[PDB]
Amino acid sequence: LKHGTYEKLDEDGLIAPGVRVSGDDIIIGKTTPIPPDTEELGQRTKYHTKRDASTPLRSTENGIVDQVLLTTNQEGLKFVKVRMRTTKVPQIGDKFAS
Amino acid sequence: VSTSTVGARRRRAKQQVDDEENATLLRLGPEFALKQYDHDGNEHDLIALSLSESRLLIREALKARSRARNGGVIDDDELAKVTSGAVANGVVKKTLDYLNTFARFKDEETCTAVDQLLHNSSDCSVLHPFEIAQLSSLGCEDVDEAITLIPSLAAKKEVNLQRILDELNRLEDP
Amino acid sequence: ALEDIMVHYDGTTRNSLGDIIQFLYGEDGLDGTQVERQTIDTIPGSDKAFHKRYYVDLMDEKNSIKPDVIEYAADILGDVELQKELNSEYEQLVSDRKFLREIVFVNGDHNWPLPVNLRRIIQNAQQIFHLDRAKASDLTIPEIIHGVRDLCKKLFVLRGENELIKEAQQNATSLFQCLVRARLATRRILEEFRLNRDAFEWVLGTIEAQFQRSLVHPGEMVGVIAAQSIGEPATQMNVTLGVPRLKEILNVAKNIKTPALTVYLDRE
Amino acid sequence: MFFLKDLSLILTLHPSYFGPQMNQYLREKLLTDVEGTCTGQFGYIVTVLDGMNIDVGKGRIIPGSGSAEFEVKYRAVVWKPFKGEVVDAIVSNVSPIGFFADVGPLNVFVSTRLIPDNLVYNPSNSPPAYMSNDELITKGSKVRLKVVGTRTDVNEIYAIGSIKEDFLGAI
Amino acid sequence: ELAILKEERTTTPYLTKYERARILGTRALQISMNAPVLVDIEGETDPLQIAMKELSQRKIPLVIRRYLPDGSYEDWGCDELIVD
Amino acid sequence: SQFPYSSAPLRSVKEVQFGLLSPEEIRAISVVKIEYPEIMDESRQRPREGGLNDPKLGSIDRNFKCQTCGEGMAECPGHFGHMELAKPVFHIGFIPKIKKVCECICMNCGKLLLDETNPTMAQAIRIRDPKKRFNAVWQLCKTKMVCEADAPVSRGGCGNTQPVVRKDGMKLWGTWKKSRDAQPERKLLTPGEILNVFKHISPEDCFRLGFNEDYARPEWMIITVLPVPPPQVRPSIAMDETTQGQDDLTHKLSDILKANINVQKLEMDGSPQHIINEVEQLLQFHVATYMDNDIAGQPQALQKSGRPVKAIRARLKGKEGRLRGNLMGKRVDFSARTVISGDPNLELDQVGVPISIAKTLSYPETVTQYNIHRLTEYVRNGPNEHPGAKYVIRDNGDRIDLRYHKRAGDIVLQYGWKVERHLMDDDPVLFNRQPSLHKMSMMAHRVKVMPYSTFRLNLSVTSPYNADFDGDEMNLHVPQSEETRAELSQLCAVPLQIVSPQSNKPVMGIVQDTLCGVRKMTLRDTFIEYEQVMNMLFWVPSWDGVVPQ
Amino acid sequence: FGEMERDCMIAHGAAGFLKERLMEASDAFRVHVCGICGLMSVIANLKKNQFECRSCKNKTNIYQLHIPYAAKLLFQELMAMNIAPRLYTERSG
Amino acid sequence: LYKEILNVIAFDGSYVNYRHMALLVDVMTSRGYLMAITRHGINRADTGALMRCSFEETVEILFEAGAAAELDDCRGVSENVMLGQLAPMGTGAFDVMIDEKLLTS
RNA sequence: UGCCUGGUGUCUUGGGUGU
Ligand SMILES: [Mg+2]
Ligand SMILES: [Zn+2]
Ligand SMILES: [Zn+2]
Ligand SMILES: [Zn+2]
Repeated sequence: LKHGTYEKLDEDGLIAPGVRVSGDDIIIGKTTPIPPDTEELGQRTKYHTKRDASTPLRSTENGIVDQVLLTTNQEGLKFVKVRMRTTKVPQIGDKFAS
Repeated sequence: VSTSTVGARRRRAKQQVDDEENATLLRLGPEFALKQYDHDGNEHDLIALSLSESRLLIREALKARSRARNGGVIDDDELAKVTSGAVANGVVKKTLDYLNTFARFKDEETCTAVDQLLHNSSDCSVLHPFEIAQLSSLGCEDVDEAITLIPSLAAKKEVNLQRILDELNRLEDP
Repeated sequence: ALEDIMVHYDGTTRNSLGDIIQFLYGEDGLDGTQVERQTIDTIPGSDKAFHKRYYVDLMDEKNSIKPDVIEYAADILGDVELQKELNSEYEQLVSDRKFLREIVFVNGDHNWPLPVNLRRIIQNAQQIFHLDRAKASDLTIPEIIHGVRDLCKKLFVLRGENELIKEAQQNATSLFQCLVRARLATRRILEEFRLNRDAFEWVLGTIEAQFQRSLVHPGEMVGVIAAQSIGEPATQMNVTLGVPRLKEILNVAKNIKTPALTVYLDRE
Repeated sequence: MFFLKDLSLILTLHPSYFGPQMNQYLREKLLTDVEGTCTGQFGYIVTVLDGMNIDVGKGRIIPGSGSAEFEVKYRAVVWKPFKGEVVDAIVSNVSPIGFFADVGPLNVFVSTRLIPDNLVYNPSNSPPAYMSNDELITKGSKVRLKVVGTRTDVNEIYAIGSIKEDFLGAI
Repeated sequence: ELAILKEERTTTPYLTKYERARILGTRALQISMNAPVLVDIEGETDPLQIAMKELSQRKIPLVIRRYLPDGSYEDWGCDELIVD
Repeated sequence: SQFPYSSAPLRSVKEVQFGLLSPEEIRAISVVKIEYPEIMDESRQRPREGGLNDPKLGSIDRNFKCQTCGEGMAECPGHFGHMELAKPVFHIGFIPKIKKVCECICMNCGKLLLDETNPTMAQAIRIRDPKKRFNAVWQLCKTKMVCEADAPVSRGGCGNTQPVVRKDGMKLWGTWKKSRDAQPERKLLTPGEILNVFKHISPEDCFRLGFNEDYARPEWMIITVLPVPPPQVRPSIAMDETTQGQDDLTHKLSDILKANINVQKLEMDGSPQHIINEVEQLLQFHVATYMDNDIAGQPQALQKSGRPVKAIRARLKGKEGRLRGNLMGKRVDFSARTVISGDPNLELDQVGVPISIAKTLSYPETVTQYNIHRLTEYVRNGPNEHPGAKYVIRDNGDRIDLRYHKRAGDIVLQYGWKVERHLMDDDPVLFNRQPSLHKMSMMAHRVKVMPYSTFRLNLSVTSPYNADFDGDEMNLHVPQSEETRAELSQLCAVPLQIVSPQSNKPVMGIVQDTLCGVRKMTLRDTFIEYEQVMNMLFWVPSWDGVVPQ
Repeated sequence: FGEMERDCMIAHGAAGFLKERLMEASDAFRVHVCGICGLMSVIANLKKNQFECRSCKNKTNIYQLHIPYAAKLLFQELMAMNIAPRLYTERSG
Repeated sequence: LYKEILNVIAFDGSYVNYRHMALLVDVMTSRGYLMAITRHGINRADTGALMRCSFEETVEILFEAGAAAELDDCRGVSENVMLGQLAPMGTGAFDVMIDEKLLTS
């Protein structure tokens, strides 16, 4: 798993709009199946069958989740888009021009 | 760990048969070749040591170190205990036991006379130092026995082997 | 091309193979940061001006050192050994003038970068020792002559007693010795600068120390410094000139764009 | 066989020991690290001659680590067995697979296949031994054996002896 | 053989800036590795400052070995090299 | 100290000896023989032994140790394997030299066409440089077009006429003037024929030709056994979460091995010469393009995607090649980059560093009895509070991360440990702007930690850097040792760089509005009142506390 | 840390900083070389404390080096092309 | 050559110290002939193969060095840079030893 | 007593930024 936090995800693996996010947080939760190992020996169903393929927020960016879009691609599979919003106030080093 | 004064020895293509260790063939390898070099790079001969010479040298060095460590103020057990290192102590104990239980010559003058006989002799001027050490060490009694034990002396028939053996037996303390 | 070139501990400039590029860095062994534009005073001016500035006559009274600047002006006139010393100094100055004017700088340019600024040293001495006032100096002429002569032999660029080493050492400081002798002449010291004794030893010691400090340091990677110093201007810049001409020079092109000759005609 | 050899050692010293007693400390460090060691190339180093007057030279400071590196040259007594050499020994153990002897610091194992057949191993004897009609070799018995093979280890040497030829066996 | 005798040393008698920098760095590293300090420290704590104080008093126990192009070398003690 | 202990002595390279690899040496240094073209055993993990991904070649997986050395991924250097070629092939990089050597010697007796009897030949042999020696010997022996079975007495020659060799791609044509005009035959010079001719060259002739008997023997220019590089040289890449991609070198080696198998199969079964020529020429092409895919005069080897194959030669050349892009200049750690700004209130040799950059970068400070108290305070403060620390490094080399430590207050520092403390004030750092035209473009400043996110410079140093504050960015590099810190503070420091060796004049001066204001302020009719004079005098850091009359 | 920065560091004369930048602050690596063949073919097993060069059949004359990983990669790629760069720790003249 | 270089540089009023151009023109004419600053001039020297291959024609230089069994003495600065060693330049142009005599105080 | 995670493609191409 990614070192970020998964606690902001909903039941369907998608974050909800209006939630403040920080760098490395997980905004899309996705897993890919993996052939199980011999852990079925004595593991009480607690054996790894899936591998994480989640999408984390960029490390240097943070903001508010603005709008989450869920639809189907041309192939009929699920397809999501997450838009993040933040405000940038001028500060020392910002470039201006006439 | 320790490095010999002989270096280089880089890659080549020829392979030689005089590379394998063999006492009978007197092939002692590069690090034990007949010609050596000292710290000044000058010519030097391979220095073999018979059990008498080795015992004399080790006793002298050990007693010198023991005297030095006590500020310059005989027992083999105490002498071995002088050295540092439990494994080193055991190794020197074993070497001292071997030398004592097989010392053909425990006297400095007897060893000096034996070395003079084995070096200054006209026949021995060609004898290899390893052959000399083997002769003074094994304490052989017969020409046939010495030749069987030392195959190198078989090809050196210009040696007064029997009378030299009798001289060594005489010098050997009964 | 120039990366592996470095000043070694014997003064030579060699590449990685050990091949000699120069027998002395910059042909004088100095560092590029420790030089300044100075004027050599024996080059310019007419012969009359040179004679007036540098010649000292101890027989003629009106052509001698002024009496109010020296305490010992009474027992100077009529001395012959001191006149011999002064004549030797003036002959050395004339030889320096001839050497600079006929061999080194034929066109008479006298403003060149040289180590240790002499004018700054002299005015520092004047400020330090309060060399104002009409007070007479106590600095005898033989002290001046011998001090300057000895100083011109302690500017070590190369150490060693080898004869070839001594010849190279003498060659390496010719221009600088000419400068020093031009500035520290007897008449100029006694009249123009009015140094006393203590100021004089201070000036000599300072000159020697600063010269020792202005040498190049073994381990300089002078090849890279030279390459950067040549390439830096090129970024900020009928015959061909500019980058195309530099490219022609560096490539050693056989057929340059505008070949030319500069034919000089005979005097008549 | 014992020899005199001129050997050299590389000694690294930590800066915390940069004191007036540096040279003597290097000497004892060399003695502790060389006396009794076993190198396959040379054999066994038993003693170092002139151990209190060894030249150490000038140590070189390793760039980036501060520690000084010293090159120490010394003369030492070295013992090394050779293939096809006959030497004296003392039996240290008796076993059905063969008997183990000691030649100085080296321990030599001789298998039954290299022992004359008449020297049948007797386990009932006290102590158990490889004995014949006129020969009896047990623990502590002098034996003359010929070294056939030597095995090189990290810091150990394993030799194999034989008594199957003439002038060998019990002495 | 390769070493040059003290009487015939012909290199400069001054500490070049590269030698000064390398000596200060090495001494600072050694002090930071708990080497004995040969000068009294009033209130200084920086290894580089202690090294500079040692150098100013000619107390650094290091030797410069200057390599000539042919392979021969001269050994100069830091206590006998003049420092500006 | 970052490497696990190894008892072998540590030394530095003093000489690099080049040469060719003999087939004997290739077989000796190899650890496995590569023969099966299939990369994967059964697509069930555990790659096939004897294949291109044999576990003995080395390990590139974290949980898998090398089967040859037993070391982990971080320590295994990779081990070579060898592939036996059915028929010898030309080395693509030596074909012109092979042609020259064929021109220099006789193709039958294997001896030079000229001898020391010729004064010019002896003069040429007298030279020392192998390349110039070979050039001179070739210039002489090129004209000699016939072997002499007799002295020009027998010179060892066979008397046969020497053919004229012409190059055509990877094939060499030898034309014999068989016996005015008659019918001459030009026949192919196969690599095997040239190889068995070269093996008969005497060592003295080999030395005369510029080759070295010990290191560069002429017949080693023909490839008979191929070394297979370890997977470290040709790592695989995971294109997506499921499918990984084989490297270009792996595919090329698979093609070469398939061609070798094809040649071996064809040879033993049935031998139409046309088929043999076609298949052996295919093998030669594959081997040649595996090492050089820019051979002028023939089409390049292409991937299934249509892109040309990245041969080994292409790996080493260009700006992005090995030498220029990874050895002469490489990406480095402990560095920062951000926009620069101006600060009139900074000393000349000071740079203003943001707090976040100061927290990210670090300097390992050795714990001694002069700073153990301060370093313990830094360790307590943690990696989020300034001043703080990021790691504690023990003597054995283990790193203690202070982010993930629950008992940071329960850490006692021993002498000799290292604390990777935060960047602090007056730390020397190297500061740089591109392009670095001259040596004043890299100078060492003293750190001053400041708020906001821009580097800050005194405006006098904007001239040597050729920098202004309209968006420029500059690079900062942190020294990581006492020796390096001393070098930066004693050699590259800004005050030492004021005067340049290029024109023996200063590179920094008063600039911009300070210059304008010092002109306006020093006019003859500028007078200042007492109350303003007091403020102006207090602003001078070096003022001695005495007001001028 | 490109080539021009390397040239600037050479001009300053700071060899230690350059070595640290290109080794410690970057791809530093440790290899073992045979003291005879000079190749990086030593099969070193640090935990068992045994080193061995099969081609030369030696166990003693073996040294370790600290070289950039890119240099190791370059030498291995050269060996892949039948070129043998041999690294020796002593000069011969 | 010096006159031409100075003419090019000083046309726009710029000034470069004499010793730099002197070093350049002494390098260009040190072999008895004009050595152009190109691969055909620099790479035709006797310098180490590793130093020469770092400039231009890397692979060809490496093959020529291998076939001719060239020996590189690792005396240059490029060789020591690409091997991660202390170059024999600047602060690396000497060695520091430990003064066992002075430590006796 | 229920007890905490560091691991990130590659190759092309395009558009930009500071000189
Ligand atoms: Mg700008
Ligand atoms: Zn491995
Ligand atoms: Zn012929
Ligand atoms: Zn080897």
